[PDB]
Amino acid sequence: FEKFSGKDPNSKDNSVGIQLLGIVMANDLPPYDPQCGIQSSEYFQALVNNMSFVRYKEVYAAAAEVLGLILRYVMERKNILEESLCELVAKQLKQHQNTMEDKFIVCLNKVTKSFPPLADRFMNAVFFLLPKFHGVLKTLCLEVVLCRVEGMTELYFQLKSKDFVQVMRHRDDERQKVCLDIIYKMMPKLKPVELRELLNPVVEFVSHPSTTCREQMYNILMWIHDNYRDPESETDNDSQEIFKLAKDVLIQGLIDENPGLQLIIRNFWSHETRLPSNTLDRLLALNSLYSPKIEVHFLSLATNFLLEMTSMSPDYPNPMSYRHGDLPDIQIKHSSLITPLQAVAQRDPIIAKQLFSSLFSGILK
Amino acid sequence: CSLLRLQETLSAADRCGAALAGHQLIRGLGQECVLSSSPAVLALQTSLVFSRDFGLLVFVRKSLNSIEFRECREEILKFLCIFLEKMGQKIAPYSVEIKNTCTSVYTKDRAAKCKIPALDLLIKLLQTFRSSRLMDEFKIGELFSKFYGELALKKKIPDTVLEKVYELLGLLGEVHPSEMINNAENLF
Amino acid sequence: GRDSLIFLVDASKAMFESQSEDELTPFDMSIQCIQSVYISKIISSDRDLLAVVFYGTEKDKNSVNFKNIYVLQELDNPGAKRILELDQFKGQQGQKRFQDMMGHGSDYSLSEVLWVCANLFSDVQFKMSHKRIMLFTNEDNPHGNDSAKASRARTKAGDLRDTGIFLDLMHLKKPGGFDISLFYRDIISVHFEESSKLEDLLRKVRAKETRKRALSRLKLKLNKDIVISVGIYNLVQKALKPPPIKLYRETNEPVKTKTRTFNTSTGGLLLPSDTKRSQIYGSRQIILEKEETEELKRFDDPGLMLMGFKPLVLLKKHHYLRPSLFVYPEESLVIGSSTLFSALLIKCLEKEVAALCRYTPRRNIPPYFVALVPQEEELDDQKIQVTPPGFQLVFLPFADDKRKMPFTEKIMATPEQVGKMKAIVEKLRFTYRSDSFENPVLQQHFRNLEALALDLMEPEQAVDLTLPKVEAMNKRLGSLVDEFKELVYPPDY
Repeated sequence: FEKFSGKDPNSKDNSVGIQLLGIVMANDLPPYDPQCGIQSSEYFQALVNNMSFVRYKEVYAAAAEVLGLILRYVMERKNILEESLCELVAKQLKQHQNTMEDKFIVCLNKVTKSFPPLADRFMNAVFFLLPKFHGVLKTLCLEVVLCRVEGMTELYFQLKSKDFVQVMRHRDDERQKVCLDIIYKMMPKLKPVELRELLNPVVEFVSHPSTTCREQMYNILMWIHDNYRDPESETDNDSQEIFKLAKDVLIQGLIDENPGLQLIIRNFWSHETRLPSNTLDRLLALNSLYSPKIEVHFLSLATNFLLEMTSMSPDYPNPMSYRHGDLPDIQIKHSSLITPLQAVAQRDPIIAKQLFSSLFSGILK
Repeated sequence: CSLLRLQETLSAADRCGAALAGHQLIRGLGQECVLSSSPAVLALQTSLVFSRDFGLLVFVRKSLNSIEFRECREEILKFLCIFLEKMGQKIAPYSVEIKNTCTSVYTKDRAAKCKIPALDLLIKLLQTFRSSRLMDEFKIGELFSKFYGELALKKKIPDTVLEKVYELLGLLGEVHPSEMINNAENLF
Repeated sequence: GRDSLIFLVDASKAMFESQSEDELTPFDMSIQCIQSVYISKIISSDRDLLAVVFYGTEKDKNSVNFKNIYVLQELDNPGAKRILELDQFKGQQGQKRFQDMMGHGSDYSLSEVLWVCANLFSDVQFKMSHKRIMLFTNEDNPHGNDSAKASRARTKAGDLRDTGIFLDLMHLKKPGGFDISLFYRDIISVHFEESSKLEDLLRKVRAKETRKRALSRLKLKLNKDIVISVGIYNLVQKALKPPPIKLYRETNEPVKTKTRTFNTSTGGLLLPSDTKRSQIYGSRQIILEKEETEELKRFDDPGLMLMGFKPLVLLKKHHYLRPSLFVYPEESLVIGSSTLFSALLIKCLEKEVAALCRYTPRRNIPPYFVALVPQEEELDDQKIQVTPPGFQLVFLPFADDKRKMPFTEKIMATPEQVGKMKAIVEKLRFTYRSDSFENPVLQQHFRNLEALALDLMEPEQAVDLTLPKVEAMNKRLGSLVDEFKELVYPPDY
């Protein structure tokens, strides 16, 4: 601290000290305390104001690393003196915000990355902040929106319909979109129709870019779909109008393309959930969601599914000169190998109809 | 298509005013234009994409007065002059069309010059200007050349855009036809 | 930078109603208030943006899609048929039609309204600073029924003030002008006074103009060896209008007229090359370059020099000419002239001495000798500043200043007069003020434009006295001017 502490306006000499101090402190509950209050309290202060010091960012992560962890720190030990010191760092903040627009807050925020778990001090600002920062144009949606939104987190959910309504379609623009992705953690939240109205963009803008979006997007389209689960329930008609409309999407998500894992967890979900543990009916209503497809190669899909299913592993357990030793291989050993050899082979091709004997056998038998 | 549909559609709804909406529009479809590219499919698929967004924006921002759309033609015109190099040729329809088009975009600066944008306007038109040029025209340019060489012949303007002050004065030189060349080298 | 200012009317129910009172609905009084500031920023012509919204009502205008609201307009510098567009709202026919046509009064909920208008602070796309809002209400009780609404007042309120966003309630006459003090804090949010009404607003802004401005920043080298940089400031310019703008006839639109030089003999052009900057006399025409002219200015550079120290009282008015506007010496950038400049003024004023300079205006000039009085620093308890600490930028007197003025004899008066004359003036004197002083006869035209602004019959046709009032002239003093008249003369005028 001493070494470092004492940096000042336009002092780049902080830069080392800070980078360290974070990295140092980054170790594990600085033992016997950091003495950041114990050798002297206002080591705090210096660090704080230092955070404020200038346009020059450097404090940020430093402070952040400090401050976010600082609470993550003070949990495992005496919590107190860390705490209000923040509140200082707030007033620091609240200034920075109010003093001038961009770099101030946005810093405060990427900072606030590690910060959160106490809130409105930033929030009800960032309330206007962020959207005004749609006013302030580009990467705020990132840096800002990001920050705020992981700020929102538990137990805000209410006006999201409003704060958030002020934007999202206000960008097509992209790599931020993690946010638009991320934002939805609401399992029992926005459940009435508002939510579906919010679902309107769901695959609207998720389509073309790196599907990295899709990943989590659909992934919670799961959570929520369970949250809609309508097994002869009727939480409402419109509820199921979602629940299906969801399903529209959902199985549109049964369509993997470049990532397999798409269809992987997509499927296994389909298994324990969208499916029973069954062959025969699963074959039946299998078809049910095939109708909406209007889209191809799916056949392979339904099949291969039931190829995994038709033997999970009742296959190899029930499998049916050295050339004289191939004699028994071509006399008696096992027929099981075929089973995947089939599917895998048969997964890739074009018109393969053996599917269809499986079908009719899967019924007419 | 999403290129084309999203462009003419969202850009079309934009005709009531767009602001960020259009621009990012122009951005994404424009910018994600080229980063998404393939021979055949995407190359000439664009060629029509570019083609008919030419036919679009000439109309669109031609109409559009200034407003948001000074900045919309930031987004575009930048994407334009940079999309010149996309096609060195197959330009001819868009050669001449963009010729008197961006001619009239000089004119759009002529409605309101300066501020921040209209700089960006004529400036982006300038690199729009030459890499465009294959020769391949005679008075389609030369006509333009004349009273461009008037429009810059004059007009106290910002320290910044002053490239245009000289911009075309030798670019008209690459236009070989004499008597305007006479005009300039007498004047210049 | 160009900021927010906000009109709002409260609604519970009876507010748009007159309380059955026989003058107006104080709602309407508010109406003309809105008129008054929005109009006001015609005159002041303020890049500040203005807000018109109501709530608490039957139907809605909003994007927040909730009961008991209306937007009226989004934040704006004004518009003529923005004015007119709002001009429907006077009159009982317009009271009602305004009401019902929009729907008038059902319910509301308070801090909901807070983030309503606040969320018109959402409306900011641009550079603003001042967050300033006004509620129009006589409401004595926001509600008694749900005190969770009250906790919501004391709750979001502090947020919105903490938002830097400030609404108060001017004393708009609920009876007594209000009778309520009690719980009221939440409802609301360089030495001056405050007022309860619009009239102050009305006239005060009738001529008013720009506020936040400091731009072109020069320097003063004190000696060759030591530094200050000098803030140029206009206490005013002798403020004038934004001047007549070119718009063509039926097209109504800006001409975008341009100008250059054709050849005025042959049909060709002309270029600054082709011409030059001349002086001509007698036989000889003499021609020298626009450059040659503009650099013949050159002596040093824009910037300033302590040229010395003079008795302040040395020159009062033997003289006067184009003012100091006020340069405040910058001290943030160059401080210690915090201290230096400080004790400078301290003791130079103490000396009754001043710092002469040679001021060199922007992109050079021929520079000129101009005194700088040290300007003292005047602040009261709440710090009225008449004398922002600084320098009087004191033009020196010169030949042209004295180029001519006559001298001849003078025949002189007698004390017989002054005995009366003094108190006569005591009747002619007034304690004057800083305020209500102008050349309105120019104001009257942005009245004449207030016309098209409202598109109405005759202007505000307001009142400042730049002209003397006869009842007082012939009143307080009387005709004793007669005594003076026949003192030494039977004039026949």
